[PDB]
Amino acid sequence: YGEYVQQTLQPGMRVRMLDDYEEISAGDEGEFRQSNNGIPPVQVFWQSTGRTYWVHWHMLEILG
Repeated sequence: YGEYVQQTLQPGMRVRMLDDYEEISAGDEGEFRQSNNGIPPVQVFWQSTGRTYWVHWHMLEILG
């Protein structure tokens, strides 16, 4: 699933957290700010923590 999102994640679209993260909730949402091609943690601005954090593609979902 991480492959699928890595391909279709547009610079400025709406993302979703499908698993509980270090400062982010499962069910929390964000925006794609920028990613790394070879490095899987994409930085996305999460509304619950109010900041851009490192999350993995397989736990990154899009419902936007």
